[PDB]
Amino acid sequence: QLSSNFGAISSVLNDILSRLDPPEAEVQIDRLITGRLQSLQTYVTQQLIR
Amino acid sequence: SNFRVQPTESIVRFPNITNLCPFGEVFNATRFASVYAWNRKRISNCVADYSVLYNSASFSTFKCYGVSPTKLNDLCFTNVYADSFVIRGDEVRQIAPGQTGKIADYNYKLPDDFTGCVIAWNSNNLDSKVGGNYNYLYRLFRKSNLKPFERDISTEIYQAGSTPCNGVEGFNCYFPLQSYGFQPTNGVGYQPYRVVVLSF
Amino acid sequence: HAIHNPVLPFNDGVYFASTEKSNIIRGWIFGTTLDSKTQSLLIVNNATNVVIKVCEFQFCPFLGVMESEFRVYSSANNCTFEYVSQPFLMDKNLREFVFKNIDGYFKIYSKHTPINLVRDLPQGFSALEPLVDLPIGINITRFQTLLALHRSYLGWTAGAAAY
Ligand SMILES: *[C@@H]1O[C@H](CO)[C@@H](O)[C@H](O)[C@H]1NC(C)=O
Ligand SMILES: *[C@@H]1O[C@H](CO)[C@@H](O)[C@H](O)[C@H]1NC(C)=O
Repeated sequence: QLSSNFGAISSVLNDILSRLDPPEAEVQIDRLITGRLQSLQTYVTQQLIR
Repeated sequence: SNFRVQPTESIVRFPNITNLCPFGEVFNATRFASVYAWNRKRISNCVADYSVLYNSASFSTFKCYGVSPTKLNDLCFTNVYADSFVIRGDEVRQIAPGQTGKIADYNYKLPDDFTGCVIAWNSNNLDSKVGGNYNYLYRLFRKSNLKPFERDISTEIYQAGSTPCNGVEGFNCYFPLQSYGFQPTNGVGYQPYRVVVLSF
Repeated sequence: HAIHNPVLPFNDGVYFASTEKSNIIRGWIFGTTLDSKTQSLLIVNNATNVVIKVCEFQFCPFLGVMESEFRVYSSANNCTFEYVSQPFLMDKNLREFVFKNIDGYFKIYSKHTPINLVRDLPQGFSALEPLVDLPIGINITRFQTLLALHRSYLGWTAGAAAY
């Protein structure tokens, strides 16, 4: 799941950090954070049920 | 807690070419073509300085879409594209991704995923004659919308009247090519402006 | 298979591939209306280099004994782009070309593999590679393939090239 955009302009943090200033990078970072959080929560719930 | 090993130093490796390639020729230039015959130029095999432009602040508009104008000094690009032409003083807003206007669907339009910068500055002295400048040409009549980065060259007569416009070559069948008028006798917004667009 | 070549509809990408012995088929022409009135593209690759121009050439055919090339074009008037570079072909042998045009950018894939010729088209496995990529920037809707009628000192060569 680490290769999904989730709506951002890319999938690698270092490209965003080397292409833009913080006021524009905040939104992409937020979208990525939300996606990865959702994936982790789903995995944990499945493990408990097993 | 967790433990990591911190770095010791940093290294940088870059190619080994040194040529001050013609950024001057595109900007320092004698005479640009018309809007509907925009010239496309190639920039390659360079060591290009970008902040050197910022030492001469005479451009009214300097906006960039997919990259900040200060991080250009530590990046490597390929296929640097330059487009230069001159338009009226109130079509500068129309030069943007996804706009509605005459030249927006008749002469020029950028895609919706642009990556580059647009620069515009005024020229009302070198490009104006008190008798009126009528050497700048543009299209006003066309039945179709063109795709981005597409050039149209056609001096044919528009089929405009309800009758076949083959023997009707005068009125009721308008020629699609018009020419502007630039004078030092009018105010702002009706004066020529120089535009350069860079694509990465 | 031509024995001693009109237009073929474009607009979905064209896969052109000859595999047999090839020293006859040389070039390709494109355009909206194939004439000297609207923008046209010409590509010539014969034995020494590649010559690419985008202009309104007079389509005057056979190519006898860099060689005699004025047959296809007479004069290039009022045009922008010119290009010359190293040739790609060589002089059994499968050659594959893919014509693409997106946003005005012209792609050309190439792939060459020496084989043994027993079938008109074998069952081999191929993966084409990108070689040349140019900013043509024009509107193309048909295409046509040249067949250079050489002179092997035989009043012309017995053309039997297949594609
Ligand atoms: C453009 O021309 C001016 C004229 O003095 C010159 O000073 C400048 O270096 C040139 N190049 C630019 C502005 O990039
Ligand atoms: C390209 O030319 C063909 C010629 O018939 C025309 O039908 C088509 O609309 C043209 N396309 C563009 C994008 O100009």
